[PDB]
Amino acid sequence: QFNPYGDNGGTILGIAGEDFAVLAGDTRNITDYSINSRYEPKVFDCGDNIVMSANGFAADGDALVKRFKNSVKWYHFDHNDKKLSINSAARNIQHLLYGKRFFPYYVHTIIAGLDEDGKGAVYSFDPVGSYEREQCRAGGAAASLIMPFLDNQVNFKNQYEPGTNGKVKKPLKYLSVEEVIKLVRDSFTSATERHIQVGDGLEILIVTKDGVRKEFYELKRD
Amino acid sequence: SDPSSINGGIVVAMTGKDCVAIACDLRLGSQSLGVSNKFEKIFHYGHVFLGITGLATDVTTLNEMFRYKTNLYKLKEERAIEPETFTQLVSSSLYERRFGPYFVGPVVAGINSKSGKPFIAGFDLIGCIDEAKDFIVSGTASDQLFGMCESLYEPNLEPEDLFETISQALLNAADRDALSGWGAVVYIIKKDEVVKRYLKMRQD
Amino acid sequence: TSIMAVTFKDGVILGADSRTTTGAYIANRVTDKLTRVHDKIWCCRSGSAADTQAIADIVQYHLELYTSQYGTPSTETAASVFKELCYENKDNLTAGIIVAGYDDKNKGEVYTIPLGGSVHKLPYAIAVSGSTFIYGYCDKNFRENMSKEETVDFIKHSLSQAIKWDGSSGGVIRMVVLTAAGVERLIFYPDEYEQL
Amino acid sequence: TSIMAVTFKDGVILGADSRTTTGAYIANRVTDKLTRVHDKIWCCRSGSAADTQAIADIVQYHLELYTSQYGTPSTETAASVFKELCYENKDNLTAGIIVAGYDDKNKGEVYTIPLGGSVHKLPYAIAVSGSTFIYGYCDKNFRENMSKEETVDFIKHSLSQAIKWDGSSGGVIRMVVLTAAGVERLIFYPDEYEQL
Amino acid sequence: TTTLAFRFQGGIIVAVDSRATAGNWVASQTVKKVIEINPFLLGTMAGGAADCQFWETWLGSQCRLHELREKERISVAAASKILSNLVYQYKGAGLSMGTMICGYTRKEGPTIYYVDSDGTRLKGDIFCVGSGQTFAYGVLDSNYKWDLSVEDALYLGKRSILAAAHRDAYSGGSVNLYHVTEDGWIYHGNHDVGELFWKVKEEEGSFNNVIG
Amino acid sequence: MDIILGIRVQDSVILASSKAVTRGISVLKDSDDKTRQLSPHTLMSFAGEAGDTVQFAEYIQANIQLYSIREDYELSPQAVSSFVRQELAKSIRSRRPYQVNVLIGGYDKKKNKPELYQIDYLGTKVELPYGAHGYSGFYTFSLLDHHYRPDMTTEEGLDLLKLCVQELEKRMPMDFKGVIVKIVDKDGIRQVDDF
Amino acid sequence: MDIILGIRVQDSVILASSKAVTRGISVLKDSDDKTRQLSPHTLMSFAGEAGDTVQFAEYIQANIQLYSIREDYELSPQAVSSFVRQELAKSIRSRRPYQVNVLIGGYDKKKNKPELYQIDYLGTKVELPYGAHGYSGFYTFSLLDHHYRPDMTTEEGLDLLKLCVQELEKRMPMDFKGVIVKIVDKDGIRQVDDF
Amino acid sequence: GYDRALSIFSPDGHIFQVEYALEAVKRGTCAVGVKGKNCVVLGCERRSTLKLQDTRITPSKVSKIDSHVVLSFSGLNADSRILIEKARVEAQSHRLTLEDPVTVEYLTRYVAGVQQRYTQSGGVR
Amino acid sequence: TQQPIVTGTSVISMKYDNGVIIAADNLGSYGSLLRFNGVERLIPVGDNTVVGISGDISDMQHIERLLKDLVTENAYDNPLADAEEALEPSYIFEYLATVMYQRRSKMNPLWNAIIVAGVQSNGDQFLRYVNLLGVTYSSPTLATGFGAHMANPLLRKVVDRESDIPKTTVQVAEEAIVNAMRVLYYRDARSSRNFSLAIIDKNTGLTFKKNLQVENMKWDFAKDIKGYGTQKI
Amino acid sequence: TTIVGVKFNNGVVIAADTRSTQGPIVADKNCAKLHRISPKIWCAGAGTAADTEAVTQLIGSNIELHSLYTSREPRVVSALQMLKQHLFKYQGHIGAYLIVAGVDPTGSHLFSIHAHGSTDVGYYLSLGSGSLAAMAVLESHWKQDLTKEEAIKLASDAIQAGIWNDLGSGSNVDVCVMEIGKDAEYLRNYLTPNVREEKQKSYKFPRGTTAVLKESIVNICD
Ligand SMILES: [Mg+2]
Ligand SMILES: [Mg+2]
Repeated sequence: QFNPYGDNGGTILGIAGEDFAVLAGDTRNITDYSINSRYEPKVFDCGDNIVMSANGFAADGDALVKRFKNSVKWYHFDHNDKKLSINSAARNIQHLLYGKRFFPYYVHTIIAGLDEDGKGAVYSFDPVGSYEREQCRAGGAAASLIMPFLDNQVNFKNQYEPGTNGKVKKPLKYLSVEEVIKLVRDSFTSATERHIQVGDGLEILIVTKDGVRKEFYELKRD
Repeated sequence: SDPSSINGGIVVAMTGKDCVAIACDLRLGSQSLGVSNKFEKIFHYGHVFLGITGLATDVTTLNEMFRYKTNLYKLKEERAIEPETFTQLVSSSLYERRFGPYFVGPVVAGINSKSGKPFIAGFDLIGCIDEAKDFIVSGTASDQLFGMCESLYEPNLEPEDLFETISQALLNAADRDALSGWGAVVYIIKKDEVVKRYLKMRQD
Repeated sequence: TSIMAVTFKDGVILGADSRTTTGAYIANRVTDKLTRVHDKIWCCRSGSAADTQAIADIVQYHLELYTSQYGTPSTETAASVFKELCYENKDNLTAGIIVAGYDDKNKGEVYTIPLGGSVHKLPYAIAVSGSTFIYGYCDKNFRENMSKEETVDFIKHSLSQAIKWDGSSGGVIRMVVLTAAGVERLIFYPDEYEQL
Repeated sequence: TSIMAVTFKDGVILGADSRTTTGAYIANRVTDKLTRVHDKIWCCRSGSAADTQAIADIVQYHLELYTSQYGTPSTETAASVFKELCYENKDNLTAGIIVAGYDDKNKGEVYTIPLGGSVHKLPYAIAVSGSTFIYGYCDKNFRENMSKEETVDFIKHSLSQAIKWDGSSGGVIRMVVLTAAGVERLIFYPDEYEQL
Repeated sequence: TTTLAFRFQGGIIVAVDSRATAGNWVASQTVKKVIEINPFLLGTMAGGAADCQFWETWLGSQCRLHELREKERISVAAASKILSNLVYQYKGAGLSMGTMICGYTRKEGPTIYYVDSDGTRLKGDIFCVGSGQTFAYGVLDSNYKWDLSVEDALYLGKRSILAAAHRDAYSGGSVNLYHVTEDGWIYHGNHDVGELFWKVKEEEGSFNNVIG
Repeated sequence: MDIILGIRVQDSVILASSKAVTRGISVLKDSDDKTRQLSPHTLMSFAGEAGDTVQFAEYIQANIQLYSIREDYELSPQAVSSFVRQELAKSIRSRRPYQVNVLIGGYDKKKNKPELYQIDYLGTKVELPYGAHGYSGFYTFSLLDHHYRPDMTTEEGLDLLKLCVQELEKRMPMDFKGVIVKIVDKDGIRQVDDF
Repeated sequence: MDIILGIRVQDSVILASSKAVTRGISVLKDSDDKTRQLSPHTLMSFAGEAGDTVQFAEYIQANIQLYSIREDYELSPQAVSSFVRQELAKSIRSRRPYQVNVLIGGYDKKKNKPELYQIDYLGTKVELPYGAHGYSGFYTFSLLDHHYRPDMTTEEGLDLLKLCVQELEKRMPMDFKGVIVKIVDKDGIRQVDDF
Repeated sequence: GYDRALSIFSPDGHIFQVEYALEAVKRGTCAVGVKGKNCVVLGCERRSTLKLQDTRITPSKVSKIDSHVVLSFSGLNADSRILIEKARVEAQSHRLTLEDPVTVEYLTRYVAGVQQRYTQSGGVR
Repeated sequence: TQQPIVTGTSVISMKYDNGVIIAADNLGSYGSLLRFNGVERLIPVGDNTVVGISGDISDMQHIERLLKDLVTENAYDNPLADAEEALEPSYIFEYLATVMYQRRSKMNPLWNAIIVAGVQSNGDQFLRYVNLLGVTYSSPTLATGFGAHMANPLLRKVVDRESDIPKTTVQVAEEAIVNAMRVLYYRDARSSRNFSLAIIDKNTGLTFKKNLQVENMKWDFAKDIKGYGTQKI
Repeated sequence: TTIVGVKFNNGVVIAADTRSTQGPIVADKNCAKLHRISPKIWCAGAGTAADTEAVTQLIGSNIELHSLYTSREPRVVSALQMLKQHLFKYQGHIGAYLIVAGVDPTGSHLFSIHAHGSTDVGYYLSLGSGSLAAMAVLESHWKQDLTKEEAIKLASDAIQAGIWNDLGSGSNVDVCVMEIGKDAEYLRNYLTPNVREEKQKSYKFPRGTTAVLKESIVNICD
């Protein structure tokens, strides 16, 4: 019987800073034990300083990103070229996803940008459009490998102030864009070593008030 | 109805400079329900340490079995079994039950009393040996531990540093697994002394 | 079921066995599997008897209506109509059709619409067992611009062999010869073809 | 898999393709499907590779032990041992075997043990596709007391046709000639047999 | 998941955990399982996260249209029945919902309706929904009184989630507290279960089984 | 066979076991005692598959009674629990496994300490201050986690048990027809006549 | 939704309906009223699939309340039962059938006679002196067959109902948390406050 | 379906079909509504040119919409029955969904809405 | 919801410095590895695009027709139909990609794997894949079925990354494709000796080679292989 | 897993990758898949790792006892016959897929064994998830009368095709060269093309970071 879903592998990572936000993804596209492409981007500038990735089934992910980019275009037409705020985008994507509640988009969606106060924002969605704002979210094949590391290095979870008998937590604080990209690069090189579906290349889209910048880094090709 | 993920729990082992570390969570559950916060998964036969994750009845049964076999080994050989030899015994004993296996993920840790060489090894439920310089992981949060270990681990750590690394590897892995946690124990193993520390972690 | 269509010098010949089976019971031992969809456009049906009879009857209607408006249709046009029905309704149909037709311009032509619902134009075609087409079946045995008598003997031999090894095929061998001269019906009884 | 055994004037010839498939992947394209169970008793194996190799090895053992005690065994005796293993273990075996042997008394002989586990003695036998034996296969094409050169050409042609229409068969054509003179191994490469 | 809501003299206490799980994997510890329908109405998330989030956000829209047309706050009864009638239409399609619709109006007083995806709509004083409901019900049933103060009622709600968070593998992360008054709901903060457990253990003298 | 509870207090072990036996749509009995005395200071409560429960309990009882006669000595609760676990661990890879869950409550006369052991049908043994089998733990563990103190008296323990039984009678859909309560202390095994 | 009983006595109809609402392993509510007043002298009790029961009951209630306003007239119990049966008979060959069983207890003011109707989810209607749905009939019919008399008083009927509820509480595995009892007579519908 | 726009605008900005509907009302028997301090009274005229009438069964001029709301009318009797039926259905529909009987203002706003819809729908007067 | 009956096997392709190459064998395959012949699975659309299709032959012939229709439609009211407003590979791909995805989303898929090979109007190489699920991806080498498993590794030795495309000539690229087709003839039961190869070069246009045969095959070593282990004769 | 065997002038060479996988997760980044049956008879394993090791050691043990009993160097045909008869008896329930290669008094031999107990002869063979990638390279570059150095190059190239293109294969290339009249040379990590790049950051924790409830000295002595 025809199965309308597939797994194209890949893993994505969204981190929110103080005055910036990054959305990273590996560039490897797979089916079973074969490599389809060593460079197939799945992190996209959608306009209005919103970056998006729909990781999982690449056909559903391409479809959703295409529909959202089109949603941004028609928002400009219908509302006098008004900028689509990240929170407004997030609610729109919920409706796009929940639209297919009984034949879902088989993707984990993450968007990143700045909120209306200019502070870094990341929103993560389940396949049917439940969403939440987060400082830190990994999605896809190697999410389970990356996420507990971020908990420890970003949110400083389980780290206590040396000498305080484990009574005083290590204090939360915003990381620089430089310090975040280090954690992203180390997250993906680690995932590349221990997950067969992760490797080939890493593409990071950084979102500041100045716009959307790209950085590319090689990963192991085995 | 997957025997390896009914009771839950994790073991991790790591090598350092003239030392090894092995650590486990203390949770035993019946699926969603937490039953015990004192279920240690690390046993020792002389100076050879064995961690076992998976079905708890098999964890208990294999401990009782390897105590039996290492007790008889010592009486006949007139010396304590070494990690390398014990690894082969775990492998033999598991593959003996090839078509009716123990639902376990055992981890061996210890220092060879002759050569002083740090040794760790891991097995699948039918006894395929994974011998590793760096680290071995087992249990329901094995994916989480692989991620933590592959990023945190560096070679030739001193006992006091290795303790911090393996502790942070286990705690942060167990916090991203529903069926792991409820307390943790870390064994730091030097050539002729062994310290055992209980970690403070969230109890949910 | 063993059916074949062979193009020769003067046109094309359609041959088939006369056996229809329900399980191991021979429902009809004198079946006419050669079906007219136009004066010089015939087809051989394999698959579901209900499905191929339903399709053949609709194609016959379409070629009657085509002839009324646009005059005599090409064999290619008949193959297209067959394919359209078979391809669009592939999910609810089990039908494999061999189309043989004579035009004065194009002479003899053979088209196969197999279970896929695809269309293929061949110099000849054989379908044996459960609508199973053979690509080769003695390539060196078939030559282009064969005589009528050569072509009858070639089909008679091929269908003789199929009946011998296959319980689905049997009874008499029916042939239809499509030429400028007209339409000739041939019947070959077991005692003629069995001793070959 | 296309294998055949043909008895001629001076003995019997064993022919087979060289193609072994796992699904659509060709695991071995130079397979030797001609297996020796005695000096002048060979067999062609079709079905499970593991099952036919296991059976062939046991029959080889039984004929070695037979030869030690009772001297050279008949082809009939080899066929019997094959059948016994195949018939008694039919529920756990997928094996179809063609046995070809030369005696000085009985000359060339061909036996088939199909999937049933039955035994049949024939002048020749062909198995095409999935251990599928053809009763007729051009009866008029085969004559008794054929020459070696006729028989090689007859097998080469038959196996040529099978490879052409069947993706299971392919690669080279291997033959073994069993006569009073001894055992001759023949190999025919694609460029020889494809242009037939 | 553990969500509870109960009626008392001071209004309604609503308490939820914050853990989301995909298999044994903990997807999030920061999930919001209280949906702020509007400033006077709260809903709890159990079953499908998307189903609850989407249809209770939609319910807020329907409630806004009601008060625009009728120039009167919608009754909890009316708000609950809009949602229950909607999920009943989708019955058999595979919606997963276990929610408490909570409001305090002049006419009704403090009112809680349990609404679920097979069309059940129940008015009640105490409701617990989720994998950890049985644990929460235990603490609630033995300590609940109508004449509870607002301070003690808030603690009881928090303590009941902590009970479930401890024992249920699929409950934990943090506790989110709400007090629903006639004038609207008041948020009473996010409480990390990690820090809360040790604090409650020491001060209450409970959880002796656990070493700390 | 549904509800079996156990509480280990300062100087004794309390086992509470439901009285109802249900077969199909009818409650056959409302006075069933789901416990066997293994030795004078060791009691075992059991719940699970019909027939298997009693057959397993009586088999263990006979083996401990045999050891007592042979050695003229009472096996320790730890020793009895280890023996019972091993029998269940054998059962799980048998042709037809015993589907029986047990609580072993005993007073160790050598240590002068009460001991409660929880063993499930797989042979999963655990030593606990309080324990249950099946769904019983889902409604009472939260209550026990709260009130249990290890220096509790027998009377304090019985009151804490009443609270658990009351919570079960309220939130549990099936009627277990109340519980039989037995106390195991230094003086042996006695049944609380009224609960 | 489990137990719904009905007894028609000399001058009234008595409906007894279990108070328990169970979802999964927990009893959500112990005060549920599984009845709707269709008209001032007609009461309907219901049991079956969650959601469907109340949705069906309220739908019937609205249609009878509509007829009452339109004609300024109270539809007879026979008429209400025939309407309800037809709605269930439509439901059984629907895309998704209402799985609801109902008892209709009414006093016919024209005949001055009490009437009890039993309609199952298929639309199987029957007029009875006493009725039940599901397993409830299995424990009480034998008792009703024995003691029921057509000239019983309301007080005699309530005592006979107590006997039925006592037999259910004894031999029925689940706890239905008692019953709400409602009497339908010439003076309308009233609830027995204590049972 | 019959689609014709019967209610349309005239050059002077009037909708003659709506205004000619008011003429039908003016022809109707008189109806009066007087509300007191703790009551409302609806008085209705019945033309006396009809003797040999059966007052038992003859449609009453005042109709109950619900147990608490009543509707009287002037104009085409047949037309009134369609508004009364729609109003009675909406009263039971409101009780079913809002779990509360209609306010008098709500029931009015519904009936007025029905009357309005028939002034700019095709194929209806 | 269907099952393929007659199918075509692997389509392989790679980019070189000035264009793209694509090849496909001329065989139709039945269910139980029975063989049809004379099937062309390379579809030239205009002078700048070749579409290679694998999978159901019936669905291939349908897509062939859509592309033929597409060319006719583009010519309508288009004076620049053979110049600036001629069909581009990117346009033809996106159309097919759209059709595949909306067919899978109706649970009535076209049972095909498609590679669109061409050169854009600015001379940019275009190579992109779409299948029955509407999944799309681009790479310096692309292949379907067995080609993905056996051809890709061989072609990736020539063009491992984007920077290798300028260094790869048409002579080298054609060699790699022809060699890879021989490997697939050796090891794929559903492959045939007869194949078609198409080169789309920005300077030299589209060259379409038909009735190509696998040559320089190695079979000689087979003579020395006897039995499955112990047999010496 | 990618394993290959290549026959050359005066012997046979087998090679394998060094990646061990639990589903998509890499358990061992440098495990040895080249097993010794006898000093000059080596085995490459694919399928169930426990089964290939277990079956290789059992036959290896029985071969040593047979060698001692017969006072003769063990033959590859003996290892072959003993492996296939064992595997056949278990009807594929022992998931061992082996390439058996070696030199004996009779000469140089190369065989494949399937889990069901079928065997094949070849000059070049490949097995595992990377067999098709490896076989493409062998069918491209293999010729009659290879030298030792040519056969090692072809073998390691065939494994590399697997490492890069197959997700099931990766890390390093192990080779064993069995030449006639010579000791077999085992070349562990013959190639190491997948070295992990330097991390961006050291994740060594300040001492006391971890909260501790209890310390106690463990007694490992008597
Ligand atoms: Mg990788
Ligand atoms: Mg945890």
